[PDB]
Amino acid sequence: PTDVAANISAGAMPPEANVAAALPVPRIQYSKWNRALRSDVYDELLKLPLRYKLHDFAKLCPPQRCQEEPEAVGVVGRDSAVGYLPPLGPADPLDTIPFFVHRSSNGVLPGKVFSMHPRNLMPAFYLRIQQVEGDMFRFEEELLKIFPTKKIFVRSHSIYVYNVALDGRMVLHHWLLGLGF
Amino acid sequence: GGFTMKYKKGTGLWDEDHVNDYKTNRYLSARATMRWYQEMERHQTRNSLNARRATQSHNNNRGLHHTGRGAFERELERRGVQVEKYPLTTTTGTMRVAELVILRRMELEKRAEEALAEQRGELQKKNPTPSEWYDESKGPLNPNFLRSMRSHYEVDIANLPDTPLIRGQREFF
Amino acid sequence: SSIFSPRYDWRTSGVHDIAPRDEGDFLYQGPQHVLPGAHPLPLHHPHNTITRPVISPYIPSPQRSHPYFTAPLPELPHFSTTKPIVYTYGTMKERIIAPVFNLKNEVIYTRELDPFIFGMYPEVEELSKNLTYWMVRCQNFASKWDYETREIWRYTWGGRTKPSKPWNMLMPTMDVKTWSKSNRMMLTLKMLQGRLQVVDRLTLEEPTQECYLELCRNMSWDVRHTGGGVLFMDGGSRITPSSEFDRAFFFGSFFNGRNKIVRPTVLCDEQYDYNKTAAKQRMKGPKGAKNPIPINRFNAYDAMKHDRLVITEGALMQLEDELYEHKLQILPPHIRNQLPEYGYLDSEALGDCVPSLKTIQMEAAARTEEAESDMYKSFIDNPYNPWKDNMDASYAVDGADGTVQKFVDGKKVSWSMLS
Amino acid sequence: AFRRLVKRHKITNNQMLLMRRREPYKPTMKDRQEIADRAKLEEFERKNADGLMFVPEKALPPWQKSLAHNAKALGSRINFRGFRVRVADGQDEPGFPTPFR
Amino acid sequence: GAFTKGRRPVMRQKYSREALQAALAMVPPGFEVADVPRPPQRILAQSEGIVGRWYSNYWTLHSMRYQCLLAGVEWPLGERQRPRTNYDEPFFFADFEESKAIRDYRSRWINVNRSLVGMTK
Amino acid sequence: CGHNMIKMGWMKIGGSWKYSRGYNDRRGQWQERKMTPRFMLAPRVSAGGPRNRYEGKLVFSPLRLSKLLWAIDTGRINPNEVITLYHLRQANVVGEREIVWPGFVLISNGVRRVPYPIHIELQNASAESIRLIEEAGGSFTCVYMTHEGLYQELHPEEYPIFMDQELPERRGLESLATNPSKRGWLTRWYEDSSKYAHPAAGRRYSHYLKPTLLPWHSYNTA
Amino acid sequence: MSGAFGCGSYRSVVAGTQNVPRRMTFYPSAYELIQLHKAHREVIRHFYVRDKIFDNKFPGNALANGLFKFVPNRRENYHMRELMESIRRRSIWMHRIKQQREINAKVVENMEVKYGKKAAASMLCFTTPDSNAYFAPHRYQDVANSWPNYWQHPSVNHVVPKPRWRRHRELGGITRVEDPFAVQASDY
Amino acid sequence: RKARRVQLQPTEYLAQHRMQVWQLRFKEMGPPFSRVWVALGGKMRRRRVGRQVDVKDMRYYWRPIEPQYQRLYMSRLRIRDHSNKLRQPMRLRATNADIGSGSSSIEWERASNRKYGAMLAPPKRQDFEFRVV
RNA sequence: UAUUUAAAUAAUAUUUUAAAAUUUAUUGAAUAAAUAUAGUAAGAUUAUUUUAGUUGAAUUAAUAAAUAAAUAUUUAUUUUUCUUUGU
Ligand SMILES: NC(=O)c1ccc[n+]([C@@H]2O[C@H](COP(=O)([O-])OP(=O)(O)OC[C@H]3O[C@@H](n4cnc5c(N)ncnc54)[C@H](O)[C@@H]3O)[C@@H](O)[C@H]2O)c1
Ligand SMILES: [Mg+2]
Ligand SMILES: [Mg+2]
Ligand SMILES: [Mg+2]
Repeated sequence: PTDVAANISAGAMPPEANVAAALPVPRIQYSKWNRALRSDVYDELLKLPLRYKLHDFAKLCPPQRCQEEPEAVGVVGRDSAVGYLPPLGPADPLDTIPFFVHRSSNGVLPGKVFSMHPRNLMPAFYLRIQQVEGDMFRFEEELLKIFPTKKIFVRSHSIYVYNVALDGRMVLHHWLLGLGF
Repeated sequence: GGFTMKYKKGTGLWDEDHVNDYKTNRYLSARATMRWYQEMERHQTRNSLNARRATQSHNNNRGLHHTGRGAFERELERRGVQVEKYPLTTTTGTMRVAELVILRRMELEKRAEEALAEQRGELQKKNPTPSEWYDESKGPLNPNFLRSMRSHYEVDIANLPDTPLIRGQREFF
Repeated sequence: SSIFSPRYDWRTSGVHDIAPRDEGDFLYQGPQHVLPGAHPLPLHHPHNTITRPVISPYIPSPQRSHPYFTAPLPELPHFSTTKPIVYTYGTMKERIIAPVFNLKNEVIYTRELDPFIFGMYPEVEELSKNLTYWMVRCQNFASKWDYETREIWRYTWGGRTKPSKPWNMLMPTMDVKTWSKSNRMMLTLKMLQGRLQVVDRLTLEEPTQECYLELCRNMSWDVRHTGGGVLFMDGGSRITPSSEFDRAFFFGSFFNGRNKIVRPTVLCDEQYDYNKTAAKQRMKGPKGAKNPIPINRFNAYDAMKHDRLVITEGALMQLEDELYEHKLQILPPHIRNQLPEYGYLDSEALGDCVPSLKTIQMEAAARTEEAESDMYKSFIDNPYNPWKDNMDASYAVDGADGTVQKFVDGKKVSWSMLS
Repeated sequence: AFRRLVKRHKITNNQMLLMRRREPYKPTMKDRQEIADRAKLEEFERKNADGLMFVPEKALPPWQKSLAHNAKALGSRINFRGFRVRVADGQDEPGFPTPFR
Repeated sequence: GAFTKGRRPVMRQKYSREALQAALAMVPPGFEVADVPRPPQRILAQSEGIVGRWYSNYWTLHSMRYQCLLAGVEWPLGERQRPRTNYDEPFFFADFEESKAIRDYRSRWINVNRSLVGMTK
Repeated sequence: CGHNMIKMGWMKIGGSWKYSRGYNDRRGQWQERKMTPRFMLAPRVSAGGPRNRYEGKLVFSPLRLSKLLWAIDTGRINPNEVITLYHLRQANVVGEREIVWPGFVLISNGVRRVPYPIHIELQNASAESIRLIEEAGGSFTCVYMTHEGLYQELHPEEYPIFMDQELPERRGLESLATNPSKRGWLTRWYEDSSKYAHPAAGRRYSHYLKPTLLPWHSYNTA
Repeated sequence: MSGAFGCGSYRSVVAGTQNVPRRMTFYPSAYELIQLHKAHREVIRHFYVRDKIFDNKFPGNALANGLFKFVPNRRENYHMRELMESIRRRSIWMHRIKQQREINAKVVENMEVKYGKKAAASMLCFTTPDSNAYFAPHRYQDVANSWPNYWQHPSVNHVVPKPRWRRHRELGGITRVEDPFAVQASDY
Repeated sequence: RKARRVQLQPTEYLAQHRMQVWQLRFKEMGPPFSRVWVALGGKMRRRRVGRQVDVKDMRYYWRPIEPQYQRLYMSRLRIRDHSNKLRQPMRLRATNADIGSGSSSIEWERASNRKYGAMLAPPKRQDFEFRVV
């Protein structure tokens, strides 16, 4: 959290950082078709206290090795540009996760960000997860531990988290992948 | 008139498919159900026979045969040459197919019944006592189902004690 | 009146007679007295086992996930599911085996069900969607006609400005996805309540009604109006399944009581609307789907109104065959990429496996196709081998004509389109 | 008197009958209007305390980003430094030296 | 769309291979497809099937040309248009209607090549 | 159950209808007091207007290369066969609603490296997508089709025998069909100069490069 | 124009794109098999619809039993429009799947000749823990809780309050519970 | 007895409210939830010959319109399907998704024409023997 | 030209009585049609016991200037401080 513009004005940084003060750092954006994992937010999730152990980012990221292979085959884990990988499963085998999160038909995660009263083009957004199976309340409590200040409702079909954007949907997807779903 | 999906009308497996029916009711008695089936079959037959009568009358007024084949096609039929490029299966053929399928199904039913009765005799002579399903550890049994299953065993089943008899705590008979 | 209203309790006397009856009234003995109908949970329908008999291996208990069996009985022949079993997002995740019955009220063998069909745990939202659609579709839309001021000729007699009209009324459109989901959830609710019965055949010795009544009496089927109703799903049998109903039973099932026979399907046709913008003025009928669902389909309303649900093994086979591709498409990719590995997608069209069991009508149609396939040999539009000369062709881009043409051995094969 | 149906609040204390205005501690209409005006002016002065920082072509409003990009995409094909396209629309000149400048 | 011949079939009779050869037998010698012109837009596009003088009907003629192509029957008549690829006899032709000079293969071949070499974008 | 009365909120039925204006509204002048029409203040940039979709504007539908790679890694599309609009529509990677002439544009959004060669046929692919596919080793071929050609590609079963398909228009030819940068499908035919000498020699042939389906079989296991 | 069979279309042929030696990758063709199953079902259904026969069970409409439910002209149009196209689509799917099966066999042979029998068997396997979950949940009860009714999962089965039930005969074979109720709160 | 009976009322045009005046003057820009209607700046006025001799002042720049006018125009688009708040307002210019959905409905699954932008694509090459009486 | 993240594809309707004579015809000023339309004069518009914001402001026709204000519906920012504060 450094104000590059304020630092340049005060003289603490070189004046060539105006592009950094104006435009954010270019990074491949996380999308429903391009799982661009963010190591910083994944490290933040690893540092946050949670009951369930998450896999390492080395295993979450698809392998990047030499591509001298003449013909490709159907390995479960192969080189992919969009970063698609099958669910790895739990981190510690001697545990029981109270909930189960199914993927969609295209392998995308359940996180979908909607808007409240979208006819008026309202900027207020909310997130809906309608693929969680098992104990929905344990998932809701984990979402409470993730987003402390947000309003989280639960029903038989969907879990709603209010006032969270794609910036929160990506964190939810990161936590789901780290858990192994 | 206007546009209406005549290509969709008549495509469903049954007659009640693809028909705009907005005059029914949420509860239908026996006579109501009979009249509903009657009206559907009658609507289908009316459409079909009216179309056939119209096209046959138009053909006969134009001077062609009631089928629509002209003098050239009639002369070809006289010669014996096949007139249709793709001869479709006819009513007699379709009915024969249905008949032979029904007959094969009946024969398979007879053979399956024989084999199933043999296996029933084997399993009944093997197991005289109820297996682990006759347990009360989780829930109470159903007297109707017990009376139905009575015939498969030698010992009476419907005789149920007031206590939730479990396999391990007490021996059964 | 309303609960929080002053008019709610101004009838402070006279509602009851001080003297009690001498035949039905009695005094409360104490805590050891069993009152008729007393129950701690609010049960608007206090029906019990004796009044509404349930037919299942066990009485539905909180310990048991489902009242039916969990493992095949070693003293009864076990019949696996026609199509392989897959557990989807909503399946019960547990094996379900139903004790198929015979026309003599005797258990014949035990057949495994499908969790995708009879394991999709029910949900009130989908059940209510189904019920609301059915109750809003079944109403008569031709009787909603009303007068108007321009239709009244000489206020009391002058009609309203915007009256109800058969065309102005709405008939909603429901998608096959939600329809199948609600039907499956209703089937699972019936299974959980333990009122589902699987019979081999539904056939009467005579097409009359007294034989139907004798059958119902012999197998303890309550058909009276006051008693619990019956909902049949006739499909033939296990060996000879049929999409149509048995003729004898379909003629005999016309009884004044509460018994309804429905088609052996849970899906529906995709409802179309060709008058969405009110183009055709002379159209009579409600706006919306012009292809509604017929009455003889399975539905939440009739399933709730009829106590017992008697499905036939032919109906089971047809439902499984109709839901196979759907429960295969729903699967995520890292799961569906393994179906040919485990042998789930062995299609008999390629010759991998012998053709599987089909219904009478579908088998007849398939044999008709097999016999008619001989005529598509000496023609270039053969459907079984379309465009059989591409790799041996030569495409030429004639610029003077501005067209790309397909020549073979120096002769034009492409056909110029006529206008 | 813009709203002609006054709200009736629940009377918890008898002095709520004698009071006329709902929020007495709140400043009146014109006073709070000029107060908000002065606050917005102070915030704008705090924002413009430092010099007007210039932004690259990507961090521009949509009605200027695409124009500024297409005005130089022709020269962007040939990678050579010292190529400027003096476009009409853009950030105006502040008129004084700026640390960001 | 239903009046004119646009994307719509006009002959609903599909004959066998032997029936097409019998239909082509009644064709008189000395006939050519180029003789029958395309009817105007103000004429209904209907076909009476294989009847007397069927080759005179424009839609029936070419529809019979399409079915024999599928069945593999050698079309005895010529083609609708004969392209002039090489300069041969007759080296000059007479036309009082300015249609033969425009519909020539060589006349439009140089025009397309004019537009191809004219592109300079 | 209530009336949404403007400037008054939600009122019960039978309440005060005195100060009501929503009725007259359902049945600004202070901004138009100075005779300042917004539709007449600003001038028109052109007679057709900005972003006027005229015939030939070539407004493509976006197709993300990241989406395509995701589909291929998922298994909807088989990378062995050549990718075409028909294969896309059948694999249901793109719904039928997004299809409109001209077919699609291959946009390379959020992709920096393609690990495997992809052989795809689309229209007006971006330069970055083309160069990424070339680097990976796949071969892209810009297939700019006419309307009837696109319909035949999407529904080939309606056409038992190949038919004479008209060449694209002049703008399409000069933009995509004969553009070497976009890897058009007529660039080689346009570069061939022998067709300009003699009309009989103008016809250029092309052949396929080289390295029944009856569902009923016999019970050979016995 | 053969863009359905998977090879390059006539446009690519004219362009001269060298895409024949492209690659040989293993592919399960599960989606293609699903679509082939759908197309086969649709072909059978189209044939059954085309071969419909009037079967009237009522005497009023009894004068149609021998006729087809279609007018022969519309029957021919249906056969030429939909029944004949479903077979072409089925053939397209079959051809694509057969080409992919040939390529799969070639890839299997290549892996067997390069790495080995068990190596290829492990490289061409897609089994995952979630696959074991989807195919057999009894081998997955320990790993995670995936039941719609989580309160009845054996991991959380302790929460279900199993009551002391007994079947009384004086009531007519009625199952009741023995434990007493709880005194509910009434007022403040 | 019998009088003038009322029939079904035809609906209005689906794109009746969007005006060519707006489509010519303004254009929509920005992300979906922050769309702005922008028109080119400057003062349009006809004056006599010899005025505004210098062209460097006349600039071609786009400036957004007043938010109240933007809200009014957007509401004019929002008039259609008002009861469904889950449906985003229409667009100033029709898009590819709109042109596709115009025929992607199941009631148009049989019509070969009107599909895949038939009205948008240029016409086919007419026949050479084409003529009209 | 395309190196930036989403989405529950659904349209149909929108007070009432009236504020005016021209219309289209017929029979020797009446007769029968017109929910035709009035920048729209005026009124009537069916349902208690309720649960949170302002009570006289805003007002710049027209080139590169941070912003109109009230009323009402939804909806969002828990940072310091001696207490308070509807942004
Ligand atoms: N716009 C179009 O012209 C269009 C559109 C879709 C499909 N097609 C297909 O193009 C082909 C030729 O079209 P056209 O306009 O040149 O002629 P056409 O379709 O107008 O006439 C073709 C003639 O051959 C018959 N025919 C069609 N398919 C046949 C088959 N499979 N076997 C035997 N006879 C058959 C027709 O009934 C008619 O007699 C046909 O297969 C047609 O269905 C054309
Ligand atoms: Mg307009
Ligand atoms: Mg506004
Ligand atoms: Mg406010």
